Amino acid sequence: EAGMTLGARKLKKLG
Amino acid sequence: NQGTVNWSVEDIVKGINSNNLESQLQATQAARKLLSREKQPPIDNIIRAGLIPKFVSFLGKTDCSPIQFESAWALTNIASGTSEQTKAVVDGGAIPAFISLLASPHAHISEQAVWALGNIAGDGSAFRDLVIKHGAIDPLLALLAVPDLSTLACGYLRNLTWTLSNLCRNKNPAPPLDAVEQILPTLVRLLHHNDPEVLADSCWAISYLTDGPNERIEMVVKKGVVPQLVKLLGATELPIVTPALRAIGNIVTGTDEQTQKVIDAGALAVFPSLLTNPKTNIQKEATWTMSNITAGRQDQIQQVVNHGLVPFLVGVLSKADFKTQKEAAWAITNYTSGGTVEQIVYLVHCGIIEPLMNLLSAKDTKIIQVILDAISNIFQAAEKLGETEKLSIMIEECGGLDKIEALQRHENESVYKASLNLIEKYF
Repeated sequence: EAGMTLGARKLKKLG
Repeated sequence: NQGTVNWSVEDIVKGINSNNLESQLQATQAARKLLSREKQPPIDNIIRAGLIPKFVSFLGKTDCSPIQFESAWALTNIASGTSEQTKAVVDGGAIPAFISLLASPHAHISEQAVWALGNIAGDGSAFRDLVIKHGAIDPLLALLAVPDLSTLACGYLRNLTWTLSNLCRNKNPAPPLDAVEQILPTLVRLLHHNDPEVLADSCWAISYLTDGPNERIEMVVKKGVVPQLVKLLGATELPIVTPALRAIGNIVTGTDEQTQKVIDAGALAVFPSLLTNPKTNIQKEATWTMSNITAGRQDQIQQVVNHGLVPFLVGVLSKADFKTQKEAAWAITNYTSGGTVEQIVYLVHCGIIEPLMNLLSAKDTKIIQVILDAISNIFQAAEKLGETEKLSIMIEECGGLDKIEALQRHENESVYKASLNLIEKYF
């Protein structure tokens, strides 16, 4: 399972 | 659940305003699926329909966990938009409601809470502080108070690390001191975990907490994280190296005692790599970090010399992306103002003059001042050995005097004054 946030302020949850 | 695909807002509204918990559940899901969609979700319309308070209200329905989940995710995706959009979520009273869900016995619902608060806190200082005042930290940390982080679900843990990272984030004001004291131990623990996504976001958190005055830096360094940061500086994964480097670079903007900890931890041995790294921004932040080391004491400059980094600076000064060259100049000027004559001599034997002179062809008027200040410092070192002339010649050879004479007629005054001074004084 990959998925690096990077330094993101906000994250949208994809379907 | 196929019924809920691609509703209209007015149908979602119809569903939510029935006094039918299940109808409300389907409507909410349909709303989530709208806001989950990849392309231009109708966030502003959902807001305009007046749905947020209904959603928030659904967070409190213990008796019906699916609606809790769906409202969570819906709000989470509204809070993920613009500041105005996050504000609409906060204005519905979502914060206390989401904090209440942290202890939820359904892990997937707890995780959604975590994510929501993450988005809210990530907007900025005010909402970050507001999440803290509402008491989010005790429950977040309690969810990580386990013997081995590895027992937790991969995503759950990444989510929590990321949210905590947002509670450490932003800088006007910095987060409350007591909230940082409260978070750090868990953060330190996460920084030793083996999941690279967790490490990246821990390093980000640490990078945020070290982005400030020396006292902030100290509360991080006190916790003994510098050795582990240095180790992470050597990771293969760029999304780990990037924040690790930022944290180290921040720490060395502090006191020389604080810089020394990074030197002691082995940091300098990684710089040959970093100062050559193919990702331009790493090279930039590495050279930036070097400049705040060469800004230090002489015994610290020696450690830079002994690790063979001066040639790497000559290298970066000679050829790199311009913004990195700029930090290279700074690193040399800092070196040259605080160094010993022997250290500044070494700098010249490593071949600093020629590429330093080539950067006087730059159109950036601040770099020229940095460079010219370096020259003076280097002459000041040759003046103490009687070899000012040898250096003058050296600067002729590579066509430097040619460039200094033209800079005697630069528009900026600080420039042409430093130029004039040099020509007359040494040529």
